[PDB]
Amino acid sequence: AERKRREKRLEETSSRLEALFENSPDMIDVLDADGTICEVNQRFCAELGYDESEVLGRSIWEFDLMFDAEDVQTQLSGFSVDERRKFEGLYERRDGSTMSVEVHLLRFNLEGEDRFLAISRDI
Amino acid sequence: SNAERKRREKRLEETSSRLEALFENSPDMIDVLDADGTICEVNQRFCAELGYDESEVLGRSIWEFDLMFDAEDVQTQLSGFSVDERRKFEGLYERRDGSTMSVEVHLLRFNLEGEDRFLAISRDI
Ligand SMILES: O=Cc1c[nH]c2ccccc12
Ligand SMILES: O=Cc1c[nH]c2ccccc12
Ligand SMILES: [Mg+2]
Ligand SMILES: [Mg+2]
Repeated sequence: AERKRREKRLEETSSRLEALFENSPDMIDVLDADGTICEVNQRFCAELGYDESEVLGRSIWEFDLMFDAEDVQTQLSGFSVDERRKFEGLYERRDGSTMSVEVHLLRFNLEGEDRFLAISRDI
Repeated sequence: SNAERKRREKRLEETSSRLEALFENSPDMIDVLDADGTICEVNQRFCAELGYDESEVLGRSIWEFDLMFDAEDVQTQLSGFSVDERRKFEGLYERRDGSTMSVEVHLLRFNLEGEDRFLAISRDI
């Protein structure tokens, strides 16, 4: 009974947090220090017309026409832990159309790891 | 196997913990409202940016914090949303210390674990 209780409440908590992330009205992605996409919400995928399998594990410069690989390296490297910055990006959708966004980017520590949390909003 | 079960529970726990941290660490403020404008949940960013403890915010109405909307303005705003509708609009939060913060709110009406809720992401402008 204690086991099943713990499991059931853990599911309920997780489910609510998952809905809050996936349904956020803004696009959300998480990067490692290499610019690799570690996580993305469904809002990010839907706005760009990609399946999450076409986004996770890929590099963020593949999606932002305003930044190449070096540009992204330079951007990420300058952040202090807990620093936030806002800047313009230009995402390329799966169909080749584009989306002008303002990205609000945070360097933070996630599960012991150096990560970046990006919230993108259509301009 | 008990050992296999424990590994499954651990994976579920880590996932929940990860999603928790994404919510709390969001660089933008997050609040969840019911259809009456009552604040049901807030992330740490919301509390920190406005200078309030969570206990000073939960259960209050959003018009108590946004200087650009009275109770009637909030009621009218929320009642116009269809389920899954999103809108962006300007607000002006009043911090605990009386300073103000101009924001653009991106607001969503959606079904959250069976409940009629609004999810608001506020960006400092
Ligand atoms: O993380 C999302 C993102 C979109 N454009 C850039 C550019 C540089 C770093 C991160 C990002
Ligand atoms: O939910 C946050 C928020 C801030 N200003 C307003 C105004 C009307 C509805 C919701 C909100
Ligand atoms: Mg995912
Ligand atoms: Mg009015």
